[PDB]
Amino acid sequence: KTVGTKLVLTPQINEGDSVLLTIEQEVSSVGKQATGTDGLGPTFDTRTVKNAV
Amino acid sequence: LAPKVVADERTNSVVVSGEPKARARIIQMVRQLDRELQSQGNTRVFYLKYGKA
Repeated sequence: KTVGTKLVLTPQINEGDSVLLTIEQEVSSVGKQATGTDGLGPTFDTRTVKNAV
Repeated sequence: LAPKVVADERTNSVVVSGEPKARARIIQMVRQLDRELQSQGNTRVFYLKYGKA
């Protein structure tokens, strides 16, 4: 799984000025590369926002 | 036994078989429909600005 600063964006242009941006982004992390979990695999701190604007 | 009309789509050629009155009037009909398109075609392409194609 690719967890880091991700921007996935498909822009679409209004003939004149204003951009339609389909954004799926997040800032995510595996906590500490020397720390475990109460579960079973790695966990991730994510800040995500997927929207069209 | 009277004049008949044809065409080839490899050379795009009119073919006549008949009279010289048919040569005279079908050289007119060649010219009548040998008109090109004027800008606006059968097919258009719309550049959508806020909508996704």
